[PDB]
Amino acid sequence: MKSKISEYTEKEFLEFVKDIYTNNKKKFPTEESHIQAVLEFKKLTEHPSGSDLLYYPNENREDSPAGVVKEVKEWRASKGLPGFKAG
Amino acid sequence: RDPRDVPGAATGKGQPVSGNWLGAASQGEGAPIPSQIADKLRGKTFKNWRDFREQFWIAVANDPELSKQFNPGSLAVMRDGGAPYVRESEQAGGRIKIEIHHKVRIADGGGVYNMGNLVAVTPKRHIEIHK
Ligand SMILES: [Br-]
Ligand SMILES: [Br-]
Ligand SMILES: [Br-]
Ligand SMILES: [Br-]
Ligand SMILES: [Br-]
Ligand SMILES: [Br-]
Ligand SMILES: [Mg+2]
Repeated sequence: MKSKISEYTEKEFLEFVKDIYTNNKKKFPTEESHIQAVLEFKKLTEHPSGSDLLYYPNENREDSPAGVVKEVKEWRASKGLPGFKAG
Repeated sequence: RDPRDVPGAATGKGQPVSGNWLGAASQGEGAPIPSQIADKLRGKTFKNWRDFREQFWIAVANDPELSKQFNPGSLAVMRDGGAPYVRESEQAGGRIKIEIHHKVRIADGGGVYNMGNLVAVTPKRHIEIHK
């Protein structure tokens, strides 16, 4: 799999987050597979809200996969962390 | 297997709950089973505990009142039979989902699928009791 968020393009990362968020069973057929992807998400973003980005999102932004990505992108940019691979 | 992982029928009564049901899962004794869910399940038979858990979260996710308390991400999990993820503040290591605990141990006489014997708890709160 991709190890670091800088290996994803933004579009690729959005599609992974949409898969987790919508519970796409083709990608996560088992509950155990979904849990792993959530743990992978928390690791990749390095964001201090972890899974709350997905399930308990801040009321100051859109509760959606795009809302999640934007929050992550803007937070990492603001900390000087590496960003998405260019598309 | 565990003592709860047994065939049975749901019985018993839940309790009326508020607009933030799972707010109780992180304190005291846990969140009670909502009366509507105890009702929806009453008389249903389960082959094993995972069967019960699956039907329980599907029922929550279909309930007109309780489903308002969960975001679309969470419902996508619950509609499929999965428990919701807890808040980061309530995760306790590898345990990141709401758990259903028996108030009275089955070895001490407790009912396996008696709704008056069940609570929903977060991992952090469960460990506060049992570590
Ligand atoms: Br892109
Ligand atoms: Br979206
Ligand atoms: Br970026
Ligand atoms: Br919680
Ligand atoms: Br459970
Ligand atoms: Br029993
Ligand atoms: Mg317990």
